[PDB]
Amino acid sequence: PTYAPKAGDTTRSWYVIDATDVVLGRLAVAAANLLRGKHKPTFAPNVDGGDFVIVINADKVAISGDKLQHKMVYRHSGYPGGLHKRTIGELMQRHPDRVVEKAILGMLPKNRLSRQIQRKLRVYAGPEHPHSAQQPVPYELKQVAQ
Amino acid sequence: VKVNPSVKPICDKCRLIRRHGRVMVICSDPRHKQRQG
Amino acid sequence: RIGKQPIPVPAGVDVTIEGQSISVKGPKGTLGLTVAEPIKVARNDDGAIVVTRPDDERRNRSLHGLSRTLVSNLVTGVTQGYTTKMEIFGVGYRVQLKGSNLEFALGYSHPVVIEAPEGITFAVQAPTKFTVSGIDKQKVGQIAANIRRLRRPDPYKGKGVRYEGEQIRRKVGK
Amino acid sequence: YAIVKTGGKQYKVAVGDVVKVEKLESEQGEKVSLPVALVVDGATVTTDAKALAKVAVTGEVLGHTKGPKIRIHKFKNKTGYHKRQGHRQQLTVLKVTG
Amino acid sequence: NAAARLNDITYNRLIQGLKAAGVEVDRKNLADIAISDPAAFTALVDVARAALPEDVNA
Amino acid sequence: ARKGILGTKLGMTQVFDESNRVVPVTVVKAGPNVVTRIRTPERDGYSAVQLAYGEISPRKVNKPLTGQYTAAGVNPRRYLAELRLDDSDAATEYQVGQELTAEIFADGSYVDVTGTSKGKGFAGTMKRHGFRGQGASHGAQAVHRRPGSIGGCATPARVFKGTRMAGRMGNDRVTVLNLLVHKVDAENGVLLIKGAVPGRTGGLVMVRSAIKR
RNA sequence: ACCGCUGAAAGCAUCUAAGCGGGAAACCUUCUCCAAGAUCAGGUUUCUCACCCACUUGGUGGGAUAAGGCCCCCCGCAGA
RNA sequence: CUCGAUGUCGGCUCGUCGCAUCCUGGGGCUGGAGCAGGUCCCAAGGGUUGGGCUGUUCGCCCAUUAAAGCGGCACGCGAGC
Repeated sequence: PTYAPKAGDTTRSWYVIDATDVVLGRLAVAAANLLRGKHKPTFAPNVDGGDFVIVINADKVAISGDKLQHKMVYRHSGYPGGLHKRTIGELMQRHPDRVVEKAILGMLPKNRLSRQIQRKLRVYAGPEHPHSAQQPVPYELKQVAQ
Repeated sequence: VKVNPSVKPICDKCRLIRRHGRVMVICSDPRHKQRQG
Repeated sequence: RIGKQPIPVPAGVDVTIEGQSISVKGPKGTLGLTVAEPIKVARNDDGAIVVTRPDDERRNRSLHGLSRTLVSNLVTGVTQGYTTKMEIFGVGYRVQLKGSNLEFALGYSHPVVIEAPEGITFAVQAPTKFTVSGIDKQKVGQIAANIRRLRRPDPYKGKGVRYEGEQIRRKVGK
Repeated sequence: YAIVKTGGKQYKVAVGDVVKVEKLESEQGEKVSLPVALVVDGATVTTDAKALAKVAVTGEVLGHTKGPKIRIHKFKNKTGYHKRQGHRQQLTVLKVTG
Repeated sequence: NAAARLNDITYNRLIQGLKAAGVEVDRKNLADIAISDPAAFTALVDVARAALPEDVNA
Repeated sequence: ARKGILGTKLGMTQVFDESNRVVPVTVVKAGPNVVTRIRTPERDGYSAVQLAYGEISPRKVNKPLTGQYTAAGVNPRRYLAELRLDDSDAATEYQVGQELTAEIFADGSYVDVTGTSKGKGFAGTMKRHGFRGQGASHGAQAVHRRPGSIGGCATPARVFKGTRMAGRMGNDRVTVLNLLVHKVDAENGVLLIKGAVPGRTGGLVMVRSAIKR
């Protein structure tokens, strides 16, 4: 049997990802793995280990220029018509953190633990995050081996 | 422009240029100025 | 044989690579430029300019031709003037250079004060002839076509704000 | 602690730890020796296979309990087919003394 | 896989090493010594590294 | 700035204008009873102003509200509404403890007047949506005044959202725009407004200067 | 859509590859209205703040109330 | 698929969506003098009437009109007529 998931057994560290120049897919996958807590071996799909992830400088996160003007973010309102098409271009010059957060939430599983997990991801446009109360340690991305 | 989706040159002055997705032609005399699709 | 022109410069003022961007001052104002990274632009040891980049991959070539004629734009636009002569054709225009700026009128009410942007100059020679100038050839041409595209091409008589003509079309009449 | 290998499965036990292992041929009292795959002293782990064929875990078979009543009731559909059969997997309890 | 990538090796190469080295542990007990003993697991990872051939040719 | 003021409406009249026409006019007492409590665009990112208006006894209001009137330094007021100002604070246009009056609207300055309607009740789909409801004689069994249908059969096997249906209408804040003020009685309070102001007679009404000129 | 400037590759010509500009009742804005159950459940401000019992001191329940609100009652051009 | 029931046409009421646009918006060409006109491109936001004959959709007509779309949704809509 396992010994990893129990009561008060999981550890809560923090992470700051500087979305400086990185591309959106790698960034979101990395934040999602940190957020679920697969970077951790003491893992289980029932419990919520994983670290509060902060994504800073999400204003300048790289997307293909040919995608800032083509890839659209539709969001339907139930009312007939009411399909609210919107590219990530205007969506970026309005809420880049919403773009990033959308990608991350999309890479998480689809369940209630997904909600309890995504409540752990903060994302900010400028370099300046307010959650410095902790010791948010910078996690930068690194392809591994093989 | 006359838009037919099979574009050829008309005279001995049409230039089968390509311009941002649509393949248009230009003979510098807008008699046809046709364009593809 | 595109690569047989490295830029010279008469006045030789500010022509040196301040970090992959060029600028030139002198008899005219100054200008900048943001050229693509896979371009190499260097100086010449008598004071001239040179340009290349030893990659041969079919973007080297597009950037070759452009980058070269665009740095030419810069320097031979500051030293050598940039100006286009546009002749009114038809009836009814006589200029008022109000402030430094032009007010048009041909064939309708409300003479139109064409905005005086930053970094151009309006010139006139007659009621039926004027011209524009500046430092940036693209600026010059864009405003020169803003002035054209006024009373769109009509072949039946010709009311053309032209570029010293350049062969406007003609009628089929009645 | 050693990863004893028994019953086609493998178990991780140090000394003195009970294990619900397969129906070993045995009684109570008489001990029994079981091979390992990996035995560890914290920082001295044993890995080389010939160094492990020497290390033998040993423990006293005892209890010979049964597993729990695994109720099978196969039932497909309109087919109209039921097959109900159960199962008590025979087991044994084990202590570890090596 | 998580403990492996903690040791900079991927699960694939970890298994290929624990195979070529031959330590007949199985994913269950391998995960147990992963949880409780980061030390024993890192010994296992060095075992696997020492039992990888050279490259992506063979 | 968008010069606005509160006030209640006293009812309609008609007044004859300069050119010997009629002005079917609404009287709105915007009287000199509107005091302020600024809202900085820095503490809370509005740049709005807190206009008060009303006459109540201390006994009539609860402790939080009277505390806000004291911290602003004003004696309480039955209403306490707010008006956005700008992308700017400008620190001199208003003041906490200021006083307003209907006098800003300068006899011709178009206002746009906003306020809650008169509740037309739980009004069915013909007092509510203007349905040319089904016939009245030619056999129509029971469906005079009744909606009719709500969508189609099997693909929208569902009634679309926002389907015009019966429900409680009325009371919703409405803004009637561009109401040219015909006169301004700063000598007994009122402000004449050539038009039809929304709401019950004797009810809150915010008279904002227009946006359309 | 179309128009255009600068401009190559492809010593030219091109609205295009880099660049920039025009451009419509259509898109986001602007306006009118809902709206923090926006669970990401916001904000500015104001008000009240020992408050007594028993336990397993405590937490934990209880009880008492503060400010507040409700229920009763008189009503409404507010309303099933 | 539905026969141990999926109520058929037209009208009404209420819609709603598509663009293959009738009008309104921007355009290119025109064998486009001006008025216009004819054809092609983009464009769905609104708008797209009233009657006579017909159970009639289909039409024909009268008077307009900016124009008097062409379709989908069980040839939308009968626990709504």
